[PDB]
Amino acid sequence: DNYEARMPAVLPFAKPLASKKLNKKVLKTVKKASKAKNVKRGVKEVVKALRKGEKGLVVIAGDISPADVISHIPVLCEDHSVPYIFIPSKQDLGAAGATKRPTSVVFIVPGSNKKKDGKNKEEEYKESFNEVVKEVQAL
Amino acid sequence: PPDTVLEMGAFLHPCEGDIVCRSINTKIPYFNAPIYLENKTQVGKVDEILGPLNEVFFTIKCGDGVQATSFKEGDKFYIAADKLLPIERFLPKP
Amino acid sequence: KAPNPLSVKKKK
Amino acid sequence: MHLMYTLGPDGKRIYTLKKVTESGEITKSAHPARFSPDDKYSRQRVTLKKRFGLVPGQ
Amino acid sequence: MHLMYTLGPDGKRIYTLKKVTESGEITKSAHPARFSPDDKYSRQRVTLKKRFGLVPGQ
Amino acid sequence: DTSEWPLLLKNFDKLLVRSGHYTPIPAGSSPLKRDLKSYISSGVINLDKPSNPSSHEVVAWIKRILRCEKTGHSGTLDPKVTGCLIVCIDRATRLVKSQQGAGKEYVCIVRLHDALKDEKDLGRSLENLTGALFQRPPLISAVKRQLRVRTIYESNLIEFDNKRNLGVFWASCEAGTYMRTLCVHLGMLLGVGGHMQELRRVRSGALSENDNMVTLHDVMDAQWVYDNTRDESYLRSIIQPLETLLVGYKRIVVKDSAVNAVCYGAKLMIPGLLRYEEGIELYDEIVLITTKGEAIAVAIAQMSTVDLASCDHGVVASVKRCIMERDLYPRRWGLGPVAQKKKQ
Amino acid sequence: DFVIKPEAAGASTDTSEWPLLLKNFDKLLVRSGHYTPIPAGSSPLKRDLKSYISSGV
Amino acid sequence: YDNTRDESYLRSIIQPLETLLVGYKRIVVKDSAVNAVCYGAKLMIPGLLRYEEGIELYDEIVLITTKGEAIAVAIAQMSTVDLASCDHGVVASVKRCIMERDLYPRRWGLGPVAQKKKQMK
RNA sequence: AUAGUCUCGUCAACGCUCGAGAGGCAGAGUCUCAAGGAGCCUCCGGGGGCUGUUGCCAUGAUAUAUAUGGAUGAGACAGAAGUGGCCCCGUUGACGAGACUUAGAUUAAGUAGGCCUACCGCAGUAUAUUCCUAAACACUAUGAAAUGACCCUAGUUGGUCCAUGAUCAUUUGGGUAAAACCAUACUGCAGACAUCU
RNA sequence: GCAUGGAAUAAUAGAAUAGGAC
Repeated sequence: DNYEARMPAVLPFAKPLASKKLNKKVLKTVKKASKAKNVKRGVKEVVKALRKGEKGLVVIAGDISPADVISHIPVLCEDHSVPYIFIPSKQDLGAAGATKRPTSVVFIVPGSNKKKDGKNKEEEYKESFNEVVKEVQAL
Repeated sequence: PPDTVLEMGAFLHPCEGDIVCRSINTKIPYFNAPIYLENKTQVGKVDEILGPLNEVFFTIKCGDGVQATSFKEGDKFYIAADKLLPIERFLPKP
Repeated sequence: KAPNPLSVKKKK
Repeated sequence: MHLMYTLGPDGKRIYTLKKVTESGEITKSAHPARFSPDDKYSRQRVTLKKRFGLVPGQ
Repeated sequence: MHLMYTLGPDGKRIYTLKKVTESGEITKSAHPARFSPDDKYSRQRVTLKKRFGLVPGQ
Repeated sequence: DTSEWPLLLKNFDKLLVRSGHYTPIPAGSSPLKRDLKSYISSGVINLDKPSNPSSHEVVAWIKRILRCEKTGHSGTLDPKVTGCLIVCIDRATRLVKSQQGAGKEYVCIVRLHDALKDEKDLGRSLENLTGALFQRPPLISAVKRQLRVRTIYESNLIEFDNKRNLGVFWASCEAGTYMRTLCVHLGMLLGVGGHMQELRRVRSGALSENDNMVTLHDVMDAQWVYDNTRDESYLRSIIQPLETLLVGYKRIVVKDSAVNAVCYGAKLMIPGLLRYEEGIELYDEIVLITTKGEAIAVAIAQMSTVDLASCDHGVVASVKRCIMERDLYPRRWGLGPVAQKKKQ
Repeated sequence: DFVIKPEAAGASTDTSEWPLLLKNFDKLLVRSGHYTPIPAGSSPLKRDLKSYISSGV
Repeated sequence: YDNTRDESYLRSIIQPLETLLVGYKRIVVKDSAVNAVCYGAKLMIPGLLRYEEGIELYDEIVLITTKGEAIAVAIAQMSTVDLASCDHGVVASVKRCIMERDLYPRRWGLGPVAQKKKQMK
């Protein structure tokens, strides 16, 4: 579907690339976390959150022209012991992030919402998030 | 009022409230020179000079109370003869 | 509308 | 922004408005990313491009 | 007219009456076009020749 | 294999030989094999200028990054214009306007206020404005607004969309031409009104976007690599010699004994000449280079081909601009045979 | 490195490819090679357009 | 050229006048003697640089400079062997002067024998 | 004085296509001429072929008119009008008129003055300096986003911008406004014909 | 047309007051 279209546009340094079950797990994960409002979207917000020191998963769009927009991010994630994964579609990542526009980088941190409803949503979210980050660290 | 007037331009387009004219005359007008009709009545001032050397166009900024849609094709616009410059002046010197 | 004093100077 | 490009067979750029060429190529943006002098991420870009050999020095 | 020519391998003219030579090449007319000093069509000719790069010295 | 030789030594065998024999002087180096300080002090950066800064701001940022003595550029750039920008560093700043006669080439997006009746009107107007043109500079430009005649050599309508009201066209133009006034004049002649949406320069002077164009990020990264790791390869990769700006010039190779004499302001003579291009004309702007390939100077020829081939003595060229540092080569003048005969 | 070496391969002069009235210039016998050129005049093909047209056929 | 200001098409259609002088035998004149020949002086030995082989007595010749442009159509006054042999003499007389008069500077009267004659005069 | 060159107007001689007209070229107006018609046959109302080496128009030009051409044209008005739109043969010699020279072709590092000075060549420095403040552009810091923001007599889906950071605020602080050349003044470097085997 | 205005400093087209040297 969207993979077959967006695959030729991936950047060479985009490692690791998720497979299909991992693709759907990551996208449903981002959708659930954005429903829980734990998601930070855009390069600037994710960079600021990483300098702030919160921990979680990073999802980076794989077709970014120019590449420099996402060039500094994986090493910065490694400096803070923060796992990261690449998805070759930015439109799917934006749509999973509850915005119509494409979003290059998504940073998911637990417990970033002061609302109790967001806390319950994160509590339901935590099992899938743990499974996804375990599969990420398995790579 | 000018003493004499010369055939400066022919109406081409009324675009954006300004008059586009093909330059019938073979000399280049001054910027902001007054443009008249043949009864020596001021219609507007020269706003822009454009076009290639073989086909020079100029855009007149209409004065207040004058509308660009009121004119028709084939109309002529006149300028005082003092407001002209030779074409070879703008050409590079040998 | 005048030349600068450092632009034009008398010869030594 | 609006101006996009694709690589020709010779290697020179071909400029287009469409996001996807009719031949199936995906057009890339023809404008470079913005630069700020107060930027502190040279090390990250150098390291990441060095792991893949994309550094022009290497 | 009757005087026809084809361009030779070395770049020189070869004259014949025949409209088509033995090899099958269609012959050209040796006589140039009529001219008038009041010809007001230099612009159109230059434009059409510039569209296809047929102006000498281009 | 001389076509693969770099910089100004490319196709050196095509040069007519005046004297095939000389003895090398172990002074100086190849432009690509220079020491790094002399490489940066003679460097030229072909840069992908981003949209929102100014040209002077970008040059100042490069000056701050490299910590060099001076930087400079040459161009009548509109604001918010990406693309090709040549930044000369230190000594190379004397060659900012050496390739002004080569012209420039833009790819421009024009936005039309209203949809055209037919699509071919924009193409007809684009071929109409190809040629000499009357232009007045915009108020944004720092130069005074006066009517000038500027030549657009070639134009080509790459694309046009009525629904998007956007037209992409490539234009090759003389230096000093503004695409903003071009788009304005197009908008008046179509009668719907239009302006410049986007502008990108795809060729400036001798260098194009294919000739090793790098971004500001690459410059900062290479400077950081040299600062922390002491690796010069990335800095040498991004930075081009000034000889890239001197291509297209007729070349004269000078003996190593005469390089310092030319650097001291002397005229080039016949005994200093080694090789020369075919068809050198009197009062023509040429480049004096040496056998290592580095450019001594930009000179004005005082001889034609017949006198370069047949005459035994006389002024070959006169220095217009000097590029090489003084005393880089040892001074060897006064040791010639007829000079020693005149001294004795 | 890429350095023009002594006695390297280079194109010698060929007056057969030289332009009009300079073709086969080596065939002319040489009275003297010692002279001082005067920086005046122009080549026939390199004249300015006024002098080129005024001298043209 | 009138409207675009391009000169390449005029330069393509128009040929130099020296195309009419290809078949003539060439004599190369020093740049000091060019203006004197343009003023109607008879060319002599000191103004001579090169002479083409095969030049006969009273033969049609073309006087050319080192830039290849044609000074004049002249009548040769000595043959090739006489050009090589003698040290003083007249080599040509101008039949038709083609070059403009003051295209080159006036450098006659500047020489050893010329200034010696001027001083004794 | 003598001689040469350039630009011209007359005469004589010699050749040629034998040279100012009811002439030709270019241009404007009107009219005529293109098998665009007619009759036969056919193949599927249409198409093809033939009568048709035909017909229509022009041309006797060193000329086959049973001919040669026809829009990449011809003829009449026009023996006109017009030329202040263009064109109407070359060579030699002599004479006369306006001029430019009377020329032997220099210089293997300069010019002008009193060993020195100034100019000349090349490379540099300055072309006002410091502080405050006004303005422009862009960045950065903070709060606001997908029921996102803005514009238009305004929509059966209008347009533009937008996490590659839009549009508002808040002040958070710093950055940019060059470079090349000319001219002027000053400083420095050398007087360079290029050996190097 | 190239960042506006003010204050201080420097130079200038200078003009003056108090003074020398000649």
